[PDB]
Amino acid sequence: EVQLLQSAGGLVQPGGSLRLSCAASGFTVSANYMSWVRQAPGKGLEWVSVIYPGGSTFYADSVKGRFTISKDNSKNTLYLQMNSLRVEDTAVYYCARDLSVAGAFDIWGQGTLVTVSIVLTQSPGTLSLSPGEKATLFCRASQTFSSNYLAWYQQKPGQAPSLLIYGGSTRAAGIPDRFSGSGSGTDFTLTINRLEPEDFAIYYCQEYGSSPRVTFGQGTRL
Amino acid sequence: NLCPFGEVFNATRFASVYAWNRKRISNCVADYSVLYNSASFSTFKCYGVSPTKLNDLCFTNVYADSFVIRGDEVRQIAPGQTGKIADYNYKLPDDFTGCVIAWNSNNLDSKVGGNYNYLYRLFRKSNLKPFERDISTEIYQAGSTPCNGVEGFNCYFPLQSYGFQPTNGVGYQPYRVVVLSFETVCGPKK
Ligand SMILES: *[C@@H]1O[C@H](CO)[C@@H](O)[C@H](O)[C@H]1NC(C)=O
Repeated sequence: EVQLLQSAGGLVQPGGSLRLSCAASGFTVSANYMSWVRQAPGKGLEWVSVIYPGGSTFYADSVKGRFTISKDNSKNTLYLQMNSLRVEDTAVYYCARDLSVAGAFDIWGQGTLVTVSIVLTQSPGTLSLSPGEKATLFCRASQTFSSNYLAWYQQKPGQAPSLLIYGGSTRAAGIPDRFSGSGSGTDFTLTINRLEPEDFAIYYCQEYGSSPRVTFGQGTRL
Repeated sequence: NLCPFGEVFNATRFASVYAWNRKRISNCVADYSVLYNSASFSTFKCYGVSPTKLNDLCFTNVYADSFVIRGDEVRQIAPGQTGKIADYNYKLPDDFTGCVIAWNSNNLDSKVGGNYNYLYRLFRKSNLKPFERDISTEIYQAGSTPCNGVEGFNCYFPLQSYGFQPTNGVGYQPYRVVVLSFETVCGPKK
């Protein structure tokens, strides 16, 4: 069973430096992709880095030069070197394996907390319902695409997100038949036939159309 | 014998990016004023050799390469840049005594239902040397569980197919790209 582990927790003053690690079992780091997604407190997920096989690398223009990413085939881990910090960097860091079109971020880590000292939108908001009724979600895109670059994610409180739908209604193995998706044009919709007691969670939309950049929506709760 | 560049640029269909083809322009005279004055051209950034004296200069031989790529990725063909289309599918050296030509092509290459004929490689263990082509389609593996040739977990098909459809066309519109490289050809011959 593939699983990731991270050890990065700590407290640092502004201008400090602390490093991150991610152990990988069942898949080689050198061959597969890598990605660090950052989630600010009370904010949506934001992209930080991607590593293709080979020395190619790209960063987010919001944080450029202050972050360095490297891989290590000896220990089967990748490091996120961090020499400079600021006051707004306080967030939780997630490292995950990427697969571009053929699946997107199939397995995630566990999340580590660090403290200092195109656009997508989702309409429904709360959408509170009892288990009996049916729920449908709406998130639209300002620029149209072929809908093969979309993904749906769910995030139960106190844990890490997991994949639900990738590549335009193509579900994942082990996902129940309850979840389904259908989207065309500018408006993209996910529907849930029945609401189980455990299904109460927070859902996010994703777009990986841009090759080096992925944009995450604000997300909807249930 | 006018050089057949005007017959190879002005053609019906081209090959995919991963299976790009080359042509050897033989001994012939070539006037590139038709290349410069053509309005249909969109991007004509010419590196290395000076633009105006291109017809004046003479070289041993000229090679013409071409393919079809997405509109947003036309920039990465330029030398000294990296990405999913330049690192793996078609790599170009740091400095080459030639330059590339790109012009939009949507009606002749996209259909409302989408086109599946064009493919681009996504997975590879290492980058390519300049001017290196690789056609072989072997089941790419994560490396932990050996793949005997059965698709599934940790075993994926390296090739993936672009989807071209009438859309916003900012980056998803198909763009045709032709690459000219200079190594017995002279234009004017006054
Ligand atoms: C290419 O074909 C078009 C077809 O309309 C023609 O008008 C043009 O002269 C040809 N040559 C060039 C360089 O465009």
